[PDB]
Amino acid sequence: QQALLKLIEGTVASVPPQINVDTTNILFICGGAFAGLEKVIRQRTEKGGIGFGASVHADITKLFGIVEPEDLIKFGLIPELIGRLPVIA
Amino acid sequence: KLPTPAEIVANLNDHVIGQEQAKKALAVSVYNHYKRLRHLSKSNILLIGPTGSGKTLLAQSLARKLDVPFVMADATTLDVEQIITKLLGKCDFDVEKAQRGIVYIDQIDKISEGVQQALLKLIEGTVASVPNVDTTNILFICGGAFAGLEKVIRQRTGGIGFGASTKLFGIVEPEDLIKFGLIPELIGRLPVIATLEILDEDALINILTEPKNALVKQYQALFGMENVELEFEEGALRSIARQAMERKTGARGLRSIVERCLLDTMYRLPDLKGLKKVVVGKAVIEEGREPELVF
Amino acid sequence: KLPTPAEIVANLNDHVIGQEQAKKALAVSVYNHYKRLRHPKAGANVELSKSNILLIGPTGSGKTLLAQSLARKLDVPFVMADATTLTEAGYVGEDVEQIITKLLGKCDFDVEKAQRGIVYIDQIDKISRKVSGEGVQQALLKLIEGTVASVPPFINVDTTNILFICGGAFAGLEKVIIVEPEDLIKFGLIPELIGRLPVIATLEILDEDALINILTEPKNALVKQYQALFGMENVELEFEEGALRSIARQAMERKTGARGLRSIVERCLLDTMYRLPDLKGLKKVVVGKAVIEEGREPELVF
Amino acid sequence: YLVPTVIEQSERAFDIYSRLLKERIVFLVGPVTDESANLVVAQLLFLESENPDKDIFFYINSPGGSVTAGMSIYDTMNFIKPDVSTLCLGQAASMGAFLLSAGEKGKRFALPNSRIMIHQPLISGGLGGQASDIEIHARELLKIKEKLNRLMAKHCDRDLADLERDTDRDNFMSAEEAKEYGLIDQILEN
Amino acid sequence: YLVPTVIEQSGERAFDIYSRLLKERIVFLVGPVTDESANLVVAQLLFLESENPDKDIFFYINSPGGSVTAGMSIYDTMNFIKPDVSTLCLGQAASMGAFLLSAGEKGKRFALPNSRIMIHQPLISGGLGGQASDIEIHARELLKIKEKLNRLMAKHCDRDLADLERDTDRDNFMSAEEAKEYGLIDQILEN
Ligand SMILES: Nc1ncnc2c1ncn2[C@@H]1O[C@H](COP(=O)(O)OP(=O)(O)O)[C@@H](O)[C@H]1O
Ligand SMILES: Nc1ncnc2c1ncn2[C@@H]1O[C@H](COP(=O)(O)OP(=O)(O)O)[C@@H](O)[C@H]1O
Repeated sequence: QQALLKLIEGTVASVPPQINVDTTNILFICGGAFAGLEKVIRQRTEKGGIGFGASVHADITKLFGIVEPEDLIKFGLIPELIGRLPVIA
Repeated sequence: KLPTPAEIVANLNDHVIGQEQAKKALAVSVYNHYKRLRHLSKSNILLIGPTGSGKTLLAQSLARKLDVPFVMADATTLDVEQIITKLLGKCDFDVEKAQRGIVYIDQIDKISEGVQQALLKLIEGTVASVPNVDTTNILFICGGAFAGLEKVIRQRTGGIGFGASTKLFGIVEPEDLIKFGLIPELIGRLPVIATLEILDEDALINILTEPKNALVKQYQALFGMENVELEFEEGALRSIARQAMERKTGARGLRSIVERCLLDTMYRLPDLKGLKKVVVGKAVIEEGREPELVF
Repeated sequence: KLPTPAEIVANLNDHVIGQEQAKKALAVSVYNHYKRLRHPKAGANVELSKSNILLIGPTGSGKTLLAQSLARKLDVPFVMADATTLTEAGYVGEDVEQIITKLLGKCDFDVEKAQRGIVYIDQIDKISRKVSGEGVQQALLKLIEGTVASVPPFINVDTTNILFICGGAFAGLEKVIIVEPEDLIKFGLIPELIGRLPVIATLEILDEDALINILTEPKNALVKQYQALFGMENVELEFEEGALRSIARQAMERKTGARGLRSIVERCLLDTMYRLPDLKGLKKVVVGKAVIEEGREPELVF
Repeated sequence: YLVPTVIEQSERAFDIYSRLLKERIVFLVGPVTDESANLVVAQLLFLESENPDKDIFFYINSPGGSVTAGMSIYDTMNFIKPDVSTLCLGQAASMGAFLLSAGEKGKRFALPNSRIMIHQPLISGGLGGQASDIEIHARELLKIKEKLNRLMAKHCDRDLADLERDTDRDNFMSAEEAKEYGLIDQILEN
Repeated sequence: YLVPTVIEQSGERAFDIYSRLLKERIVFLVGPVTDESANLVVAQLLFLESENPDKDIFFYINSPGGSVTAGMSIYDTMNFIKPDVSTLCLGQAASMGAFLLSAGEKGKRFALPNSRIMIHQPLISGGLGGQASDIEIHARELLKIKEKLNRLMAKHCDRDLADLERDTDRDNFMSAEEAKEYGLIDQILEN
């Protein structure tokens, strides 16, 4: 993750020949199955408890549909990488 | 010359909204640092406050005002000497400026021992060697979202049983930072403690429309790369200000929301023809509503 | 040559006001421990073993400051260890050999200086019997006395000649009790570690008068520091005796002690440092009793 | 009675009532006495400390009891910052109905088949001794009677004259009648 | 009764809810004042002084009265120990309960709005049987106690002894406001 930060933002890569490559204008699409993310989101958003009016309990589509950078930080990606991936689909 | 603390805050005001107490505390600590260098210990500063309160900008704005190079650092990316590599790059490796520059270290509250000791290696004057910089005279600005520090203080100052309990951050002592998990030795080099309050929903409108890099201006440019004008209703700016505040991200949450509310039109915008203006009403920020499309 | 114990104490006097009995114990032990190192090592000459110190005193009494003020006088490598970061060999945490790794790093791997340095180990009171407790004491036994540590940059470091100052806020020891091994054993230390720390030095708890002397007497005293900052602007900084008494009382009543003396001074002077360079014609700034105690502003004397 | 033990995952073993206190549920079961009232007060004070902002849920299944004991609960409920929601289980009679009506307006509940009964106080203490002593105790009882009707009328948004009529003799109400009267705000079903 | 258990965050420590409140310097006097209930209050007052001689102790009173000698053990302990003992009336403070309420540190005697405070001359401090000589002795001791209590009450309330002698003749019930005007308490809490 740390190694990628300079690649996700602009740097100059040095790679073998057939070369200095400016990475400023390269677009990155990252993704994965954040399997434990639904648990992180429920821990943050689902106010369950015991008694009358307590929420009682998964709707994984709804949970992923409300993912926020805070959840990805708790999941395990470094804030410096998350802050350079502003669009979450 | 060296601008006086009054002159330094006078221009910190042009970049940082609110946080008046943090600005004068910083204006004095920076003055003493650079007045000392024109001449017995030094004094670095710690910034305590919420996410989105402007800690980073305040550190950046200062470096610009003092005509010194600025490097961004993060306590949770620990290797520490590569911050000096960056600081040197900012001044074309002229160590005379790097050795008098400013280092901002974010997320100090998240390393609350090995990393803290590495940070102390640079803060206590040493010589970094990168592809030789004496760090003795570098001013360090550290900070973080010490949310649990509120509990450290509440533990000591109403009380359980007929009792109600930056009000408490204003009385942070080195002992509270130690109880929070920071090493006393690292704290001993950061004697000045300043606090930053969370911005309210009016301050976030100025974030949206006043700065040179304001979000509204950014997205007006995007629509302006076509023959289309983009305009935001006051209500739209108020509802987005609250939405960002309600995530407790302050200024940070504004970007995600502007992108969210406009994307449903930005993907149509290249096909729409005859369009002259797109107006973002508060309805667009709040619901699955289309902006006014003026043809 | 060496400084005599009297010269070591004189240096300690310029940094620590108070704790006289420990100053003697530390000054004599170091003087002897660096006379042992300088003793010829040949033939029938008796081999001189070392005397380590267990430094017992309240939190904030100056244990570390004595250890550092002392090391700076000898020009020896010096590190501070925290006994609560340590763990048993097979567990996550720091090894006792990380103490040597630090001591060696401080001298750029020059083992001829690391092996003659001083180590202060804090928080001994926190590794008592009542992987994180007794296991750490047992691991330290063979580090305090002679062993050859395998130290990565592997470097073979003989710790026989390292002087260890170990200490902690043994508050439960006043209750158990003039400390004797019987009290330390009941506290929760193992006899094997107690017997390796033959010299016990003790520190007094700071009172209000000590706090006042801390404000004004030491070489790096707070009042002197700020007088220099005001001196940069050609302005004299004066404290009334009531102000110093008020600072000390606040630091005491707020239960922070010496650690909080900087906070109080910085707060009361902030509204003058902010204006000071613009207040031309100003000659003196007076911090009175009311300025420290009440919601009052410093007096500007033109 | 044997109070079951339950395990909280975090493990911590609780008796089931301490486990429910962890969820901010305080029970008032059976007669209101100095001892049972002081436990409610201790729990209310404790919960305010744990979180001054979160609601406290005060479950009431009580035939009544001492007025002074009930008033220690009542004043604690009103004093502490967090709203105290009240729920009637089985019955809330006499001071139990008073404490039910004393819950935060909008958060007073009853279960569908619960029984709520309001009435003027009985003896707050015996009336023996001399006619002078009996006069004093009769006057104190009348002051309490007026105080309870006045506070009830405030809780229910009714006139003092209405509570004086309606508390003359034991006035039994269904949850629906208590809702219409103004003792509770809602009736729970699911 | 089952006394709930609560967890204190520090590691964790499990307390019964009254031991948890004692940790906050809250001492309860609930129900009749007896040798046993009075000695627990004394033990708690002594303990809290040792923990911190300077911090206030909060003495919550919900009591109909009880033994005078038992109440006096509390009273003398309250006055002896260095920390101020603040007193609060919950539900009621009657007889020795009202005495101990008024005995709190001046300026720190509280009552809740609907609490009931009752002051009166003592009843039997012990039976009066035996011979007329024994009855004379016990009658004299009861009168000395009566005078002592009125004198200490008058001191607490900043009133004349003559006022307390009138007002304690028969059970004198007071609202929190009347107790404040009388001088038994200093303030009435609301929120
Ligand atoms: N008090 C403030 N005044 C002006 N801008 C602010 C303030 N707080 C946050 N911002 C804005 O937040 C944006 C992102 O900066 P960021 O690094 O997230 O700040 P922070 O250090 O609060 O996280 C910047 O464009 C900055 O203008
Ligand atoms: N006698 C003294 N003279 C000057 N400063 C002191 C003295 N005693 C304590 N201090 C201050 O206390 C701070 C912490 O000292 P230290 O000895 O490390 O406390 P502890 O031993 O409890 O960790 C130091 O920064 C020092 O300035």
